[PDB]
Amino acid sequence: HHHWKVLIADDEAIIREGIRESIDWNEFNMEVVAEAEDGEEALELALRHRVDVLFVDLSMPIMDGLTLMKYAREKLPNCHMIVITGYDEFSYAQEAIRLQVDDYLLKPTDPQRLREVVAKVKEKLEQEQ
Repeated sequence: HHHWKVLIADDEAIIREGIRESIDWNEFNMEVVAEAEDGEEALELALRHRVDVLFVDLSMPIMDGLTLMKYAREKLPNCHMIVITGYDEFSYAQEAIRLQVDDYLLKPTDPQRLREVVAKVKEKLEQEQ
């Protein structure tokens, strides 16, 4: 049909570049249409592109990751959300459980773990179309 749109939101470029360049997003019928460095730009880019998949760092400047996911679950109610967390605030991901998160991503990440998360999301995405 058409590629599912992915947004990567993270306050460190080295993580956003690492995630985008780690997968053949095309193999999963996906494409990265946007990267964002703060939660405000991310919310705007998520609505601008009507993304289907959001990688979200729990910690973003200006507007933080949790606030972005509350907005994302409201304004893109079918979107699939993957939480990005460093080791030093893994605890905080529990606050996102109520927003229906598909998986949780420790950063930095290796490609086959990533491949696992992305293949899961593609499963759910196919389940509904």
